[PDB]
Amino acid sequence: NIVGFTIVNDKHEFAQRLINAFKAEAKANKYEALVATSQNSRISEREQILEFVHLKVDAIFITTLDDVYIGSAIEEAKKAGIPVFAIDRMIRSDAVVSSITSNNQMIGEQLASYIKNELIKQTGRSTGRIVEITGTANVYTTNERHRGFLKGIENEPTLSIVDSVSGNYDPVTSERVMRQVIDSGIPFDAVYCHNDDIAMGVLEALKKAKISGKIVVGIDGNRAILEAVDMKSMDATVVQSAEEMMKVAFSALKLHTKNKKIPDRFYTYSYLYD
Amino acid sequence: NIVGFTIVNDKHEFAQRLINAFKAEAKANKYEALVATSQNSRISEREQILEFVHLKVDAIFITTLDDVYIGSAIEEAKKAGIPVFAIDRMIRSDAVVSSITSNNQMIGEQLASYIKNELIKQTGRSTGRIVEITGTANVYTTNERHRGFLKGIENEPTLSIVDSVSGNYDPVTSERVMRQVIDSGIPFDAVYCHNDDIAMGVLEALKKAKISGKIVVGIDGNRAILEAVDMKSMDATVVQSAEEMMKVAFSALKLHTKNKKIPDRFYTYSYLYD
Repeated sequence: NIVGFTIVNDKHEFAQRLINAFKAEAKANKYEALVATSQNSRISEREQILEFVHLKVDAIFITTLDDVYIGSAIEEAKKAGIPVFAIDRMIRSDAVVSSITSNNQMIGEQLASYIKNELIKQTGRSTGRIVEITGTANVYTTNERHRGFLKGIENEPTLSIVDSVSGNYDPVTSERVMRQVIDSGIPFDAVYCHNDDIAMGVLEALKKAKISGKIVVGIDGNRAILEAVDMKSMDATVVQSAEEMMKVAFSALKLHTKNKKIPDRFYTYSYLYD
Repeated sequence: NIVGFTIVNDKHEFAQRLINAFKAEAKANKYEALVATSQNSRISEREQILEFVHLKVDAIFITTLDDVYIGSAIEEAKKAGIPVFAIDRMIRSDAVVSSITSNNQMIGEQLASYIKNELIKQTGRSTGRIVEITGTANVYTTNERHRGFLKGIENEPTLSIVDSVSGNYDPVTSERVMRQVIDSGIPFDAVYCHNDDIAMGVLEALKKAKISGKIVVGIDGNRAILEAVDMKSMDATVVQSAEEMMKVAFSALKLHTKNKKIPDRFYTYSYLYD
């Protein structure tokens, strides 16, 4: 009757979209939704998982801050026969039944091809100098988005990453670090942001430093970024589907209540908005 | 001041979209546009390429039926100093400047992930038997879409292609072939169609056979199929962008004239339409 969901925080707009999607789908599946936010505190996330176990919920959904830190807590859920599903950010552990996320490697690849085409279309040149502002390290979504992009440019001699630094999916951190890249004097033609919060910071850094004409891309599909692209302050953003993640997640849960084989992971579709 | 475009036929809706995109972009680039159709005739395709060369066109765009057959003709264009670009269907020839197409393997992987998810959401089962109806033999697009799909199910032991036959990207051929599959009595849960025209024939075959509940997907994003999926007569299709292929193609032409380095290939974006 009850499914618990703990997520890194209420800040990220995509996190809010995951929360709302969770509430809607739980209801649609006749489960009471219990939502908990860790507000960027691993201790709080660990305790929230342990509380869900103490409450003997039917299942635990998690969008983790650090999958390693909650390892023992998740194993505690497994011990109690409580299925745990990782949402948005994969968690590798036998205590996790399945991970439901976007195909982040594919996203990285699509953005690489996108930047390549936009460079030719917009600059009339083949050479491409890219700056990568990555997400929080040690988070699979970050590793996957980085790998996918590298994969998209590995066989492209005219394309390379000239600087890579972490923006930690945070607008303020991203602005400050993009600022450093700018002060670095390093010449670049494009900026690959690992998510829209990072993008908001990058645009601020570019706007304050009076730097335009750069191809800038993000991920998530958050309102402010969709409008940034609509106003052409930005080129494009890949829209993820919080709704689809929760629908697929609840379908996996159903399979589990039926004792059926469940894929280790599911990928939800995305759509490049330009 | 003319760019020539030769394409297999005028029947496919995607071909029409390619023709319309070519004319629009040719005009946007202040070029006169000549369009020729070979009606699935390799012989007329060759002569059409040779005719463009004779006319001293500034560039030739090709959507071939057999990239090997027109091998000598393309080299002729090169000898005459006429750059050739492959659109939609890749051509493997050092006589070709570049191939602009969708990332067909990615499309195949995208469809594999969709079917896996949809089978579970709709059937409540993880096991899925898939019938694959392919496009014209040994053509880059067909093999790429097949290979991509296989990659997408390689780690799913419960998912398998129970039958794979060709539909020649033709609605009638596809309906007949699908009807043959139905009469063979082979059990199946979904049908992977290499394009929307095949999907049309498949839907017709299932309709007349009074078979419902099968997950059917296509590729192209043609109006008829978009409408079919809206009405839930079909499940989904991956939309390609003929416009984007031409835009990139003309941009490539520009860099080529400035004697710049040009990638052997460009991939245009494609997304899943649900």
